[PDB]
Amino acid sequence: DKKYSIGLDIGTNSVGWAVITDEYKVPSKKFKVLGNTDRHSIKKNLIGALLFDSGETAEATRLKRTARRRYTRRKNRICYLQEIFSNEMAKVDDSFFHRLEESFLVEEDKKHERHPIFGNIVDEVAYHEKYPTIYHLRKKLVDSTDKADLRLIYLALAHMIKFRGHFLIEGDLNPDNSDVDKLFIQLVQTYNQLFEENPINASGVDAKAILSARLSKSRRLENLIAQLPGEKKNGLFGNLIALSLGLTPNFKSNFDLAEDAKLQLSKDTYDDDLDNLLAQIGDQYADLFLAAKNLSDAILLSDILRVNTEITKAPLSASMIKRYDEHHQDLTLLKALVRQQLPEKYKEIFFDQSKNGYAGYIDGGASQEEFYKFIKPILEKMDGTEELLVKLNREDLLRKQRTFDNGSIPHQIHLGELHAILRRQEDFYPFLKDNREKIEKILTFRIPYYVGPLARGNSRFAWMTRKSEETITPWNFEEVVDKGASAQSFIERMTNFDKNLPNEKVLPKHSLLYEYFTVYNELTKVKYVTEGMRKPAFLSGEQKKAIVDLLFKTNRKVTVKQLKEDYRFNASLGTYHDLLKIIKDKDFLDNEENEDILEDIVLTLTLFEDREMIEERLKTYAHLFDDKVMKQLKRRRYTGWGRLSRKLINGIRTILDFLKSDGFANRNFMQLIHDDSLTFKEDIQKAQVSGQGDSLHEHIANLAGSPAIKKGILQTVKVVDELVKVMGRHKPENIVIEMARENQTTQKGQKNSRERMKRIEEGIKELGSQILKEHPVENTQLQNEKLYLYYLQNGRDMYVDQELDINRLSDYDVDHIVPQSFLKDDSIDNKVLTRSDKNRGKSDNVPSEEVVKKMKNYWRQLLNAKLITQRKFDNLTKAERGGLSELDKAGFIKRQLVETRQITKHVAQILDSRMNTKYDENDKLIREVKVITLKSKLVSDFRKDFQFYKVREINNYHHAHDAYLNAVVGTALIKKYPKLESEFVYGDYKVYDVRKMIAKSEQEIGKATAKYFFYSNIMNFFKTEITLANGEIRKRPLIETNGETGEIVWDKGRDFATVRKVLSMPQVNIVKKTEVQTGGFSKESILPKRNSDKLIARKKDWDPKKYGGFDSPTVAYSVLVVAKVEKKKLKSVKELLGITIMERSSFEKNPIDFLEAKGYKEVKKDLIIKLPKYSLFELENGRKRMLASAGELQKGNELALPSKYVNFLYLASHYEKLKGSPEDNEQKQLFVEQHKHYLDEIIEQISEFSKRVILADANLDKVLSAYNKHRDKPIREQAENIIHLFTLTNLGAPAAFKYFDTTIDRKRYTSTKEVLDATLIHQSITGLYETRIDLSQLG
RNA sequence: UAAAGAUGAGACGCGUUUUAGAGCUAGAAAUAGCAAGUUAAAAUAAGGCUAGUCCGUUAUCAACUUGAAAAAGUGGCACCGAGUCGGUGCUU
DNA sequence: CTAATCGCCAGCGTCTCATCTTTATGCGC
DNA sequence: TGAGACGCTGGCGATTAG
Repeated sequence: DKKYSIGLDIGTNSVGWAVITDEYKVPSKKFKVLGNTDRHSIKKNLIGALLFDSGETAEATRLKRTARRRYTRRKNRICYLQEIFSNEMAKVDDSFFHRLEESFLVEEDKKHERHPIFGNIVDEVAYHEKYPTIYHLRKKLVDSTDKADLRLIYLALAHMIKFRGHFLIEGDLNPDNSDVDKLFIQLVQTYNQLFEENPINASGVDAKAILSARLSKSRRLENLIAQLPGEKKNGLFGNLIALSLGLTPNFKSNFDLAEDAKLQLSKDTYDDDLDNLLAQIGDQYADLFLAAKNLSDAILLSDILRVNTEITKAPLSASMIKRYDEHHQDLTLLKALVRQQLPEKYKEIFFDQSKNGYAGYIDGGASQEEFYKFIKPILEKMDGTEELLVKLNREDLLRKQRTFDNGSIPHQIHLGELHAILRRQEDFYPFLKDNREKIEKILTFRIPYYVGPLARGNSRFAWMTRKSEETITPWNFEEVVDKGASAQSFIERMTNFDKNLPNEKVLPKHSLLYEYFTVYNELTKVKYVTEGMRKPAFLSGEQKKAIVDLLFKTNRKVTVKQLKEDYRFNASLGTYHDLLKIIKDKDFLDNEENEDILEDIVLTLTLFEDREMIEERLKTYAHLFDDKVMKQLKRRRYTGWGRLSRKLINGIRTILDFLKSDGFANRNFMQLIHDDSLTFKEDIQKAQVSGQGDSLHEHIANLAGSPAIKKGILQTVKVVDELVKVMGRHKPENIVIEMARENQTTQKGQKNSRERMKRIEEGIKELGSQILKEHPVENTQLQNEKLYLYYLQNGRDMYVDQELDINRLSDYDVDHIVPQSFLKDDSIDNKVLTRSDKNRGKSDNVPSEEVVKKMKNYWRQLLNAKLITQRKFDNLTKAERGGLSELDKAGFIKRQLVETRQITKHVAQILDSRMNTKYDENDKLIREVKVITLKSKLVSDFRKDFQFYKVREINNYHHAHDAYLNAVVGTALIKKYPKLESEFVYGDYKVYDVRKMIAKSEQEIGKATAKYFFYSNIMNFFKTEITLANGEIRKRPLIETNGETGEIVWDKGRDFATVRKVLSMPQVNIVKKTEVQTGGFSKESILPKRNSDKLIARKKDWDPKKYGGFDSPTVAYSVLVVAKVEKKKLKSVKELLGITIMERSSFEKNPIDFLEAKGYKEVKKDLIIKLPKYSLFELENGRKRMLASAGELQKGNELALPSKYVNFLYLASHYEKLKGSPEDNEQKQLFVEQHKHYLDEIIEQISEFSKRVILADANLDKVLSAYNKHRDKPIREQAENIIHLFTLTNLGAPAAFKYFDTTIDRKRYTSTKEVLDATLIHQSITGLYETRIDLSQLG
């Protein structure tokens, strides 16, 4: 029947759609309504939008999955410790583990004894008095040699096992080398022995061993090198200090005889690199590295261990005990001093928990920073507190043991303390002597990152492979899991497959077969520039074999370009040459039977990065190489993966045999790929063998983009399917697809807007301009375009020798420099600042030859001073090159038309594949539907030029309006110019020479295909008149027709009125997508105990009345329940009930038992209605409400403000922000000032809409009073506040807003009683099909 | 070459809740005046069967009619108009 | 004696390792 | 070798209103 087109607009939170005919009209249609509402037919229009919530990434779930694994592994460690200790623990105390486990319970629910450790009050308080902290006991067990009971040893060891510090340091640490000055003196003596010169450096010795300053990580290796003049940092000593300071050294160049000695003490490659390093140097430098390692350790552990090293072997214990003692001393001093000086503040400081005193610091939730900030003015006004204020500046004033900065402690200190415990307690306990290695391994064990979860196949994240079927335990880990296979699968399960055969794995990038392919199938026959002969293309089989074997093999370098003359520029062939450099044998690689061996070798070197894994993998390959060869090989690693598989080349027959002029000298790889005789048939069979029945969801999943847009793509597909079903099951003619611009860019640009001031300051400094003192560098002037241009121009005219400065804004012009082809560029790269003088004499270029010749020197100086960008300078100097040529115009056409984003073409391909599914006799695609992609700039310029302004704060109609404008612009563009389909329409089309078939010499005169473009603006045919750079106006015909046909594509008279009638249309289908809420069960905070019934138990038997718990659960969906409830008497009731996320499965198991357990009786099974979030209700007078929760409601109506008021608001708000000709600005200012009375009409409209649907009388009266009291203020700020005023009538959740100074809070609808007697609406994705149910008839 | 984003794995330090760490003196008490604060146990989504040193906050989801599910199917057109859509004519 | 309204509240910091895309863009020339 | 913090919207206790 009729033909139609569909326009779309994909966004993050909205999808707009529209259906237009051939003359840009939106059809209307009568639709059938189901249900029982006695309203059989409704009339709707084919325009609307869909609204939904954004998608979420899996990061927040992953960060909790890792935490759950960490917690259960820690519990397993504690269980292992209990299991080993239980045998000897049974005789000492049979219920000690039970008292430890049940310690959370309250006294009346506990069994055994309340006191966990000893079981009696006097022993418990004696232990607490003897050991205030656990570190007292830990240091006592480290130092004392006396026998102690097993309980204290168990608690100490359990503390070390549960808290063990970080694993960021490889190797072992000796804490006995804590003396920084002794290490520095030892290093100085070592260099005094090693160096030929007697001094260590030019600075001599000054004992400046205080290198523990705050931060200053590489500032030791720089600044102490500045306090050690001499070899500085590039010398041998500077590299050694940087090695001790942790920075990467350069012994290859600074030190002598070292080929490469890049080392790091923390890294596990240390001493493995140093063996090879010291192989090439003498024993003189060997003794220096031990001192360097000692100094590095001394610097490293001095952050934590602030105690003398000659005390004991528990320095962490010593530091914590001295902190505890300092805390006690300063607490006593503070108490005495406060009581002597300020007695009235003692109660507040030491008793009130709600302040930031000591009571709030300990019992309350205050931090040490809050406590310091609160107590600093008191100590400042307080006398005798100089040392206290000094220690406050060093933040060692009442520090606790469990502090946030304890994460810097490595596990070696805890291992040393545990080893001291074991070594001093073996003799008393034989079972403690017998399992020292097991305890140490329990502390030090760690699962490698390439092994993954240790599942048995029921996990969708695991890849670890078992060599045996038994329980994995930390003392038999090395003989159960296959480390090499697991480390291989760790890489392989995340690398992509081959495009040609999507069932085979790709090859390593540095693989020898791949290198042979790159030098064989390419760089041969026609691919070579000269092919080593007079003819650039020849077969030359044996000749090119000899060329590959001699010119490229054993000679591949930069010299291949010169060497190829006698017998490509990108062929490298480097892996084989590195293999020659390592092996120094030329038989394995020359023999072709060993190719699998070399491929396996490069595969292992690419797969594995750990040094231990490579040696274990190559241990089985040790029958043909020696120890030096293995040492050279294990230090070499590659990276990167190719794009082609293995059986693509060797399995398919081979292609490696047939390439390079053996079969054909015509780039045989691509021809053989496209040859369907023997190769492309198998590829087509493999590609068709994919089980892509659900290809929509699979292709969506494999997209490269955010889930927030991957949701919108799927919703767009479903919307198009529903529209095609609606419109008589007829396919559309054209589909226009537009991707909305990002919203995060506005805030990021606002944050980065101050960079213009920094750039202006840097340019003024580079140019040495003294005019910077007359202006400030504040961001206020940066937002002004005229001020920014005056700053960038350094007070001089950009097209004249006169001075402009900041004298007057009216004596300046902002004319662009490239309007000849009308690229429509408004950025500062195309802007320029000059006086009112035009300084031009032609339209083909804004700058003239005389102007260019005059200002070339100043332009060159500004370009050298980084004041003018390269593109701007080239455009300014393009006048001498002969103006805008055909290539420049073609580039302008391409830039205006062709989009570059990669996701738009994927969406277009998805919709094209879903639409066009017909093949011809020659298997050609029948492209009956054209999919068109457009840029946002065209539609935005259309709205700006033809006064179709938008305001996003009024209603949600602008999504549908954007979709409709997309449709009309795309259809008009495809109707007028059918010769440019290859640029902006998806499909297979022959390209055209834009420089020839889309260009004209002058005035676009002549025959067909030359009247396309003389001015490169695309949207020029819409305007009734156009103006050049000068003051000349060229008119246009009223009816725009095709050049090669009589078809009418645009009427200036009638078509604008139709678009205006569409944009003032009141009924637009806005649908909010209902979604069942999922996520967390409740809020994560654990609340203290109380008697309220809103608390949620944290376990099965933990009563919230006695233990606290969570509250605020999240409701998945609500259900309408009609039943009868006892009141001693049964009374019928109809009410809603909120099914939370935690009980959703229990409700769906058996709803009858669920409502019986909740107290409802005699419920009706068939009357249960599932009501998800954002369900819609009708009520009275069109007052719609959206169900936000089981006891909340949301606004659900839309305000249809007229387009005259929308235009007036947009003009009034941008009163000083509009960009255009100064003649046009005065007209708009007069238009705003001539219609001041519209504001009262807008307020009346808001009041009339609010009194019917909103019902917010108090807020409405406050709004009216605030509007009345601010009438004298000017129209600009008044309209800017009236835009804020629309938050009252917006759709969705209520929110607060401001009107000048007064703040209006939110009015919330906290009762769902009124919706029980309304009409529920179930609507489809487009909202065209509805099913209305009258709930008042239920019961 | 750098930056960003999306995935997956292994670890650390805190925090928050109950319990243990005997408070003293004066009254008939209500309450007042003193002393002490630094630590430890357990839990960290309730739980599940496939019983693993696994899994549990991502994606997907109007109504009705079939089907265990996957999945499939269900709604006339034209013309005047417009306050969230109405009216008229033809037809089934 | 129950229902409507006002004010408050929301678990958080760090390190190591691996894979893939996409968008600017520098060096050489 | 670094930007700086809000912002959101439903639940809950305490208070007022009819």
